[PDB]
Amino acid sequence: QSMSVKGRIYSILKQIGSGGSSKVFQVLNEKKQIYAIKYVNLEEADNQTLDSYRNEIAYLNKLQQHSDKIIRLYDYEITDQYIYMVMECGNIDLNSWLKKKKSIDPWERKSYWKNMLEAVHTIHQHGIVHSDLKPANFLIVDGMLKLIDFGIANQMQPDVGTVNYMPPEAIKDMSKISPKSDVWSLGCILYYMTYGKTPFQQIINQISKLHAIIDPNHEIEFPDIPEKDLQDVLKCCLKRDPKQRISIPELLAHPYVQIQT
Ligand SMILES: COc1cc(-c2cnn(C)c2)ccc1Nc1ncc2ccnc(-c3cnn(C)c3)c2n1
Repeated sequence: QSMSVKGRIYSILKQIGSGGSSKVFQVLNEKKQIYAIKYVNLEEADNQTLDSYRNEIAYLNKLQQHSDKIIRLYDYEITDQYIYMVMECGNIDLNSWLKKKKSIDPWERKSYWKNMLEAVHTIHQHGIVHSDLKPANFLIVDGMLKLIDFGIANQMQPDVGTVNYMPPEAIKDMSKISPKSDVWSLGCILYYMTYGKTPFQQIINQISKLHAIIDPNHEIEFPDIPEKDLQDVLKCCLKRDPKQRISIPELLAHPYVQIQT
């Protein structure tokens, strides 16, 4: 099977993922170049769902020039019945990669972190707060992480929504959501890449889990490691008071991401 986007024909190699009314396909152009095409069926979409998709496309388009840490969007076709997005094809999403890895190299960990910080920082510059960061939002493209989405349009699974990365300020006001909320979530991804688990993975009851995230009395454990800077980064990221939590610009000037070994 094949598909057409703005006159250009693409052969379907395989379907990478599915989620809701969305499907991602690995495809080839006439010159045998690989792309990932995202197909959205708008035949059952309401005006709330339509506006989410339009907002995500616009931001991905705007941010293209600003950073190479944002997944590339080469073309798109939009009608009343469907959406086609011609994007770069990555090797694997971060979540799938994390589940497969028995141990993460320290160097790989730092390089990925820098990519995450640069990607998130760029969105922040335009006034966008993701508020829903998790490993699945990142794609590995040639040993470089890139941000896939702004957590608005839809969630996809390779061919269940975790609360393990949720910042305290979100649960408290049930606005306090700020660029610092993303620091907590990025902090949780780094924590997982360091200790093999999210800061609150252990508590099974989701209500107890949510209560532990917002409780200063509940203390997050930070076992000692050879990278003292990494330990500091973690602790600065996972401060429950957003006002006391470190910022992305500050993180980019930290020893952990600027100084190796
Ligand atoms: C070979 O390509 C893949 C394989 C996997 C994969 C393979 N095994 N598992 C478990 C996941 C995930 C992403 C990709 N690549 C890829 N490239 C561009 C994309 C553009 C937009 N969205 C996705 C995406 C989002 N979620 N997923 C699973 C893929 C994209 N995924």
